[PDB]
Amino acid sequence: VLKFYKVDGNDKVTRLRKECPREFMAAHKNRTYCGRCGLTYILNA
Amino acid sequence: LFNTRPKKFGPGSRQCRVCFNRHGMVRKYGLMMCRQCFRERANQIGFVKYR
Amino acid sequence: QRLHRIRITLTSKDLKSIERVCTELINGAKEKNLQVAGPVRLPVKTLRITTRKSPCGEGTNTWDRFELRIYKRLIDLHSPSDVVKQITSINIDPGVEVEVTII
Amino acid sequence: EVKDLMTAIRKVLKNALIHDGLVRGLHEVAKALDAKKAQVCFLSESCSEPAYKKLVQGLCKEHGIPLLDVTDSKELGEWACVCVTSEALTFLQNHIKTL
Amino acid sequence: KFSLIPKANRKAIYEYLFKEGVIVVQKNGKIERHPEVPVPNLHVMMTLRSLQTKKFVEEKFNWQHNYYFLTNEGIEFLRTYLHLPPTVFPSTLT
Repeated sequence: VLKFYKVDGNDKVTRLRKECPREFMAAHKNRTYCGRCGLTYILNA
Repeated sequence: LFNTRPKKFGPGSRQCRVCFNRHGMVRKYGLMMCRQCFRERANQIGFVKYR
Repeated sequence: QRLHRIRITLTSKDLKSIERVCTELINGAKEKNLQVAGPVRLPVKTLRITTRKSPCGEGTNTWDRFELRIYKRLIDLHSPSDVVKQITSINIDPGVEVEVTII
Repeated sequence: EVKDLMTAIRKVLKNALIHDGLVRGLHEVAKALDAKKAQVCFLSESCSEPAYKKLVQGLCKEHGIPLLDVTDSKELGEWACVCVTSEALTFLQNHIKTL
Repeated sequence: KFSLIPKANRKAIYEYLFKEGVIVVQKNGKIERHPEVPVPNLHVMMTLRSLQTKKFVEEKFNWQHNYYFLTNEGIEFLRTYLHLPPTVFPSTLT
């Protein structure tokens, strides 16, 4: 269910959706938003 | 969000400890006793009626 | 030791409970023969509730007249605090709130 | 038997649930890997998904902490994908770090 | 407050009951967590609604306040879940 990256062989596995963690992001448009973070987080781009 | 108004004052705030009833609430000296509840247990508290 | 002044409060619901204590603790003082004054009987704070007798509205509107009675009474002394602890600690009564106070 | 052939798995996963530090699921094992947490991990001998099998090995390759093997994809967790945040561990500990 | 109580905070109810052997909960749902154990008050009512209907604990009401006692078969259950040493807490001992 965390299979959706750009997977690679020998031996690196590169990731997608770059996190900005409070003390992986949803992506529809502009904003990045973190699921687990209890206070909800917004940064447009 | 749900399941709470401001519940601070009025008859909705407070209830009878013995029977959970707001009506007829004797609050003199801080009893918090519903009257049906209060009269039958009044001798056991201390209150003895005369004249 | 030092010249002190003590005035001990007594309160209960019963008359008969305090009239044990007033007689006993003055005679308990007169073991040691301290400067006793007699028990100063304050006015009686009668508490009162009047509820209706019936649970519902029916019949004639009849009423209870419930009452408590509370009896403040004051044993006076002039003596140090180490002396009085023997007198008070023996002969404690069932259901009588007592509090010792200097001045 | 004379001693005990790999009861270092089954003894520890019982007794670790006093303190509660076993972690289960692909999300939570991956979160236990992406952390200052997971101390030993496991996978199936054969599970499926080359990437899935590879990913478990690959994630470990970054921050250390090895796999082993065990047996049967149904009968991995029933001794308690596994993560674990003397007496029992003496058989495992000398195999993990040293050879 | 609301929702299922965590499984750590399940054991927060049990380990209090494991030591002391009494646990009384006020009937009211919206009331604050019971004095003593830092949890929601609903979660104490839910976990001992759960407990009584599989026996173990002996429930006794009066006064909204629900005065539970813990039986001989009850102290077997908690110990197994708790992992406490056997004969850990006799009520005969003071």
